[PDB]
Amino acid sequence: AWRDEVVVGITAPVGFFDPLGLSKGKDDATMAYYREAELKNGRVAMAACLGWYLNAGGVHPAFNSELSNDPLKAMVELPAVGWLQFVLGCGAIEWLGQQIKERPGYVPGDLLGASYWVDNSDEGWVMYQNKELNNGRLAMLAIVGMVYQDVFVGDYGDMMYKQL
Amino acid sequence: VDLDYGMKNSYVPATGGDGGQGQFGAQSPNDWRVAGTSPVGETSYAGAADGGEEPWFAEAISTVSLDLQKADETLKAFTKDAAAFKIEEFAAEKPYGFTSSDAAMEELVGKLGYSKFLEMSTKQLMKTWGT
Amino acid sequence: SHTVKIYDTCIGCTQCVRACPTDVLEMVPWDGCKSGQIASSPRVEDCVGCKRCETACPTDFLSVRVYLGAETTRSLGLAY
Amino acid sequence: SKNVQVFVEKDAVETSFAKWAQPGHFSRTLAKGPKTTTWIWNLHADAHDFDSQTSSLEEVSRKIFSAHFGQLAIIFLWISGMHFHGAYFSNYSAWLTDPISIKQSSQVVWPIVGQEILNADVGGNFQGIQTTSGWFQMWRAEGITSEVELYWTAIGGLAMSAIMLFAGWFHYHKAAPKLEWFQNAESMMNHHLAGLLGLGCLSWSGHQIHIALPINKLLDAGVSPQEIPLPHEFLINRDLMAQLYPSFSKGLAPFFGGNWGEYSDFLTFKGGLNPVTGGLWLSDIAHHHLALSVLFIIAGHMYRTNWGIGHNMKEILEAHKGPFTGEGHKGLYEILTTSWHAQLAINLAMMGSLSIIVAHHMYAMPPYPYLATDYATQLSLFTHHMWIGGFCVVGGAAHGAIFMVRDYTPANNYNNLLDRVLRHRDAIISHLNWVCIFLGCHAFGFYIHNDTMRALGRPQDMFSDKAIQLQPIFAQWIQNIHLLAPGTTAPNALATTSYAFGGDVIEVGGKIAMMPIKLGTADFMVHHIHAFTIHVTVLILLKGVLYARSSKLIPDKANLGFRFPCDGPGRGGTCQSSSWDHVFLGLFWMYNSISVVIFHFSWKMQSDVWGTITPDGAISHITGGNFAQSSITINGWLRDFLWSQASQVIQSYGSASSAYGLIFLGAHFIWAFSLMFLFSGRGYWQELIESIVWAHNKLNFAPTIQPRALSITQGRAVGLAHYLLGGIGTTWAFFLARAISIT
Amino acid sequence: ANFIKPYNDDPFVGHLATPITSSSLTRALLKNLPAYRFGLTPLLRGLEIGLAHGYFLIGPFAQLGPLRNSDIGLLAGFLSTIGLILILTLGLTIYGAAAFGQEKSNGSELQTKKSWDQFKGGFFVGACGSAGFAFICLSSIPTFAL
Amino acid sequence: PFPTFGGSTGGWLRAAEVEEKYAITWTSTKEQIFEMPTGGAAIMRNGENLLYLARKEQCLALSTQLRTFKINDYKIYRIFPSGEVQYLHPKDGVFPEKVNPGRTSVNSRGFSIGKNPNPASIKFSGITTYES
Ligand code: CLA
Ligand code: CLA
Ligand code: CLA
Ligand code: CLA
Ligand SMILES: CC1=C(/C=C/C(C)=C/C=C/C(C)=C/C=C/C=C(C)/C=C/C=C(C)/C=C/C2=C(C)CCCC2(C)C)C(C)(C)CCC1
Ligand SMILES: CC1=C(/C=C/C(C)=C/C=C/C(C)=C/C=C/C=C(C)/C=C/C=C(C)/C=C/C2=C(C)CCCC2(C)C)C(C)(C)CCC1
Repeated sequence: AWRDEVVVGITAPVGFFDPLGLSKGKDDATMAYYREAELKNGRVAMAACLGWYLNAGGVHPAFNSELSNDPLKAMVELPAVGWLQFVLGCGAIEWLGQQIKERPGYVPGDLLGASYWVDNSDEGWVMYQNKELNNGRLAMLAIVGMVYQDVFVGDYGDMMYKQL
Repeated sequence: VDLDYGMKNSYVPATGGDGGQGQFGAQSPNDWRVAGTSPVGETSYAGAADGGEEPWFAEAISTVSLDLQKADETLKAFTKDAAAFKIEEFAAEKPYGFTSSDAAMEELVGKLGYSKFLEMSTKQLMKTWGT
Repeated sequence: SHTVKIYDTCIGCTQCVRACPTDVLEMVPWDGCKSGQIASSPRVEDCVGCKRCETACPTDFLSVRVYLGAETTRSLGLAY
Repeated sequence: SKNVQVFVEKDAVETSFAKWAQPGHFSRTLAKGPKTTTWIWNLHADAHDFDSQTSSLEEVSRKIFSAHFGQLAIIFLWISGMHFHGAYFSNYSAWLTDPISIKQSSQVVWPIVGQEILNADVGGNFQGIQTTSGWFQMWRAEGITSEVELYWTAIGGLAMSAIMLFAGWFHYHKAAPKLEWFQNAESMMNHHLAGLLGLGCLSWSGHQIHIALPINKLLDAGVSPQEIPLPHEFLINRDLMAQLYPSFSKGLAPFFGGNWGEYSDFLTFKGGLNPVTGGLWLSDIAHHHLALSVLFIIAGHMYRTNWGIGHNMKEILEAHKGPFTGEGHKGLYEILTTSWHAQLAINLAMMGSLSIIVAHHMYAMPPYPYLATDYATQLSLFTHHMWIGGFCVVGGAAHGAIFMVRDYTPANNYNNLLDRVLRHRDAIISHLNWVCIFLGCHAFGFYIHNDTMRALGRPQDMFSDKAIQLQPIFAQWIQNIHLLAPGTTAPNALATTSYAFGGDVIEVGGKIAMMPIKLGTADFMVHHIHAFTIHVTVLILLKGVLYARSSKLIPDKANLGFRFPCDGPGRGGTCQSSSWDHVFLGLFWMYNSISVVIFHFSWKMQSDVWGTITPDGAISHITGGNFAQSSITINGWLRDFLWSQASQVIQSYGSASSAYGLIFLGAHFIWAFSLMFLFSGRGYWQELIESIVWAHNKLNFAPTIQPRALSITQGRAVGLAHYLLGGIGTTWAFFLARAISIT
Repeated sequence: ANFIKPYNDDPFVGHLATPITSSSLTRALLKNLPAYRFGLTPLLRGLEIGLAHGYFLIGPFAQLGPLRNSDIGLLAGFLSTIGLILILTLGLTIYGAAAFGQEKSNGSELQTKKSWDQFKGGFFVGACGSAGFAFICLSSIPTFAL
Repeated sequence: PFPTFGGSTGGWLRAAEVEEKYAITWTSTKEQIFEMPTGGAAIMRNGENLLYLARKEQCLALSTQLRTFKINDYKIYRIFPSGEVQYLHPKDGVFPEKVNPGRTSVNSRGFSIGKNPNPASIKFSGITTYES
């Protein structure tokens, strides 16, 4: 049972967190899908966060720094050819990922195949994995917050720590 | 064990400028010029090792090894003549109540193992076989 | 491969057989010298041509001479 | 008791001249006596290899400490001589009054054999050789003013030299420290990082704030050197200082209180270069050293000694281990506390690396008054420190290899970083080989492509700023960042750290001191060539360190040693397979690398920076901007650089620059001479010697020390030595002669 | 945790199992490449490889060649690519002759004379055709603008 | 019975699998760290030990190191691809440096090096002076 075996993701501040019990009757396969989705959504969020921060900061040294510092405006300014490459490239990696998933012994979320060398018995391994998840969870919320600020509040920079 | 397996190679000594096949042969009987890697589910170097899902690193899969038991045999076979010479001399020096060369060998090697037997002087052997 | 020859000027110092990096030389019984031993080259198929043996000989002119010749994988020291 | 204590043995070695009369005493083998000429050479080659002279680390350590005192004594005598020669054989006084016109000179030749021609009419009613070490500028910055002061610093130097020499004798013959004393890294670092560097900086800041700054302000204003008050006067009369810097009036009260702002008069962050002298503002330099001093002193309190608080380096090193690196940095502490060679490796590499950095930072940000306009001194210093650096870096690699062959112990290094490195050496070397080939083919190919195209009448197909262009975009970007920094990322600064990044043209005396240096296609091409040269050097040197103990070819290389000629003619040939030989080959590549770098500096500067500017804005560079379209082809370097800029040396005869011409020729000769040692072998020479000896014997006489030919290894060494001397010597003269004229 | 282990658990083979050498990503990519994929016939293996290599080769010649600025530059680029393909094909032919010999038996083993010949043929067709496809594509480049 | 080693990129290659291979064996009384010719450090086992190498010299080099540990029971073998094994060293059970009765002389010339024939004399013969 996923609930009886899962070790990564359960941390100190709240322990197992399922207030709405969205995983009570789910089978191992569904739960595996959830974990994979969680990690992917989180990892993409972390990356997006870094991208937004750099652009907002003004460090966008491409196209002669022609594009706007506002991340959301810049996307509109980007030629479609750029976007197409992005989607297609990510799609390619997705295909390869599917191949890895099919291979026996797949651990949800592992694309490097670290299972070959390390298992969850190692506490260091589980801990580092937890850090990825925790930071990813935070990043997900952050990217959603930042977009709100840029689209509604009207700012695309830090309004929290900016005041030294 | 074919003690001549190595000697039976394709090497042909030249007239002048070559030491020869020496004692254990100059070259491997097999030819190193084999092919490269092959697609999954295929073999290339004759009795090669299947690379499984990683044919690219098939050459790193060992198939040639040494059996410890077999190792003992090769030691005995290649050193048979030496043992013969040793026991023969022991026999020549009027062994005490001698029996048969082979019998003596077994008795002398029962004790002092075999390696020790090969490295012992006839005098030491006679002292050992005084009994 | 290479050719190693021993001459009558040998004194059975055993230094050559103790220097070979590939066990090509041996000490065999002999009566021409006080030591009662002479060197032999039973396994020249493993000579790499180092000439360390020659460097160890104490005789006026080397009693052990290595003449380089045909080259094989063993003589060319190829691990690949 | 205490972890850190002083242990010294009294009267360890008797002082006598007996051993002096017994050459070769240090070695067991050499001590027996000379039988062939090889003994003589070996005596000199094994003189300072203490590890082979004794088997006790304590003894080796003791010798090193004392030997170092000896070097310090020599250095002090050297500095002393320079100051003396600047007091009795120089035109400093005249130069001080008119720095722009009079030329620096501190060496005079005796009037023997027409050599007097070498005494040039430098200026100030003085005739001598124009020196290029930059002593005058340094002395002015210190505030010397007089030549009496130079004499006294010379006397101090002599005294210091003697003290050091005594110290060497004392700490080897009368009070020799024991090994336990030497093995106290934490204490040594605490003392050296807080006392040697921290207190040193603070002391210097004191001199700069109380003596140099005030005097230099007066000098720049126009006050005659004779009218400037003596140094002691400034130290005593605070009122005088208050006039110049109106904050000394407040005294040290602001300092003890937190109001450090009041001292903004002399401690500043102006940036840029002083318009009058063309050098960094001394006020900034004073704040620099003061700030550095605080940092160093604080850092000196990081390691444990005898009071509990602090860090133990062993613990820090062992804790830093990861998933991909096994046991991590375990075992390194013992190595660096039980092997002098290992320590020298790291220290020597870093020292050389620093010299190279000094060269770059000292031209972009001229540190001394009236140095930038003196093109000769600028070029001399850059090249000098570039070279010192290269040699030291290669030396570090050499001693690193000596460690692997002599001190490495498999037992103490299991699954540590070192072990794991030696376990994938094939991968490292293989990849580096490829990187070198990639860079070399692409980088040099650009030049060959361009040459072919220009020769075939197809200039539109060249990799040039006027055709296919390869712009250094990344570097151009960083330059802009640094240019706009003042007032933004560096709010309290007032100007760019260097005008090279951008800004205006600073001119002193009608000559350009600094100007924005731009980067284009040619710069891209040359920079990548520098990468290729450095990378290849690393390949040879690293291969030597990694494959020092063993290889697939010679599995027992370790037993053979660090410096063996070969293993034999077998295995297809094993010539030059020792680690020493790798260093031998590495030096040749280091020569190439540095040569290209110094040439880049010389042509770029004389073409895009140095020159004269009119009262109005008209900049005339020395060579005329030829670097952009001429340095993109090899023919360009041969014609627009070597052939054209060598017109000075070749036409120096009959002038005070005649010496450079003679040396230019002499160096070429020595370079060629070396090629006979590098291409030939001992066999031919030994046989020739036999015939020569026959002649001497035929006349009933011959040396008992039988004449023998130089060893294989020595042959290579002699060749490399002459090769390096000749090559560097040639450029030395070329540069100096050209520079004298351009200045 | 150790991410580097002896390959195939043989401590004495000259290879190591690093993340780069043996990761799910590397294994997956290499397994499905035309060269090592399972089921592909010698001809098809060559075809896929050729189709891939021909498409990217027309670029360098077309945009940086002697007649790049000429109106017939793309045509010239195509011809140049075909020439390079011919040189490479000669190499493949010669390699096969030396490595495999003159008469074969196993069959369906990329490492035999017959299979190699089929592989070579596929490469030529695929490469030349792929280059042609690029010519057609580069003739008119889409701006993907609405 | 393999000694404890973590692997290296300096091990054997294809030749070991298609042409020829070597193997050394020895017995130890304690677990100690030794340096392997391939590069790196390994820990021998308390008892029998077996290691594979690509060259005879590499094997004999290790034997030298073993002698330092006071181990003199080493044996070297050559394993061909088909599985055939040849015992190579100590060949007759007695180390070569020690005269063992029963060994015959080979490649011996009964005269000083200076008594070899002149090259011209053996011209168009195919033999060399040192083999003449
Ligand atoms: C001008 C003289 C010269 C030249 C060209 C070289 C060239 C080289 N040396 Mg070398 N060397 C020299 C003098 C020279 N050496 C001397 C005097 C010494 C004595 C100290 C050494 C000692 C030495 C050592 C010890 C090492 C080298 C290494 C190298 C190689 C660096 C890798 C590289 O860039 O490949 C590129 C080579 C080129 C020549 C670039 C130009 C070639 C064109 C422009 C590129 C495209 C050509 C293309 C491949 C084929 C065209 C086809 C058609 C022409 C037929 C390279 C082969 C290192 C090495 O092998 O590591 C890789 C190394 O370790 N050298
Ligand atoms: C992609 C979204 C996503 C997904 C699929 C999961 C999935 C999972 N989380 Mg999780 N988590 C997320 C985001 C996500 N998380 C975020 C952003 C946080 C930070 C608050 C957390 C914090 C968190 C903790 C602290 C723990 C988990 C745990 C778990 C696992 C068991 C709980 C469970 O079944 O949840 C089922 C969840 C889903 C099926 C999907 C989530 C439901 C969606 C998102 C509805 C949207 C609701 C939300 C309000 C949308 C608005 C967001 C924003 C606009 C305000 C499960 C694999 C537990 C665990 O690891 O145990 C093994 C655990 O202890 N999560
Ligand atoms: C780095 C140190 C250094 C160097 C390179 C020079 C170099 C020079 N100095 Mg100088 N000098 C120095 C330090 C130095 N000095 C110091 C520290 C002082 C203060 C004492 C002086 C004081 C000084 C004066 C006062 C004069 C020079 C002069 C000169 C020039 C002529 C040198 C000379 O006498 O030639 C000729 C050399 C000799 C006469 C010495 C004889 C050669 C001896 C006998 C050989 C050595 C014997 C050997 C070591 C035996 C070994 C025994 C064993 C116990 C070791 C020359 C350019 C002269 C000059 O420029 O005049 C215009 C001059 O007048 N110097
Ligand atoms: C901090 C500097 C430093 C120190 C303390 C040492 C110390 C040592 N090195 Mg080392 N080394 C260094 C820098 C240093 N090195 C650098 C920078 C390099 C790179 C070039 C080397 C390269 C190197 C090699 C390759 C070797 C050493 C060796 C040694 C050891 C014995 C030295 C010896 O034989 O003495 C005797 C010293 C000499 C014979 C030098 C005399 C000077 C010669 C003749 C050149 C003079 C050139 C001169 C300036 C030109 C004048 C021109 C004029 C005539 C016109 C010793 C531990 C050797 C060893 O066995 O280590 C264990 C060894 O093989 N080192
Ligand atoms: C040039 C030269 C030289 C040099 C000289 C000099 C360098 C002089 C000077 C000297 C000096 C002039 C020194 C000084 C010093 C000082 C100092 C070093 C200071 C210190 C300080 C302190 C110690 C403080 C302390 C404290 C504090 C911290 C605060 C509180 C109080 C107290 C007191 C506690 C010589 C001749 C050698 C040689 C040649 C060259
Ligand atoms: C960086 C990277 C990557 C990669 C990339 C690449 C490398 C790409 C390539 C690509 C390519 C390189 C592609 C190719 C393509 C090709 C094609 C598309 C072709 C086609 C052809 C056709 C279609 C046909 C032809 C023909 C024939 C066959 C013959 C007859 C005629 C014709 C014409 C019909 C990715 C993103 C993954 C990810 C990340 C990393």
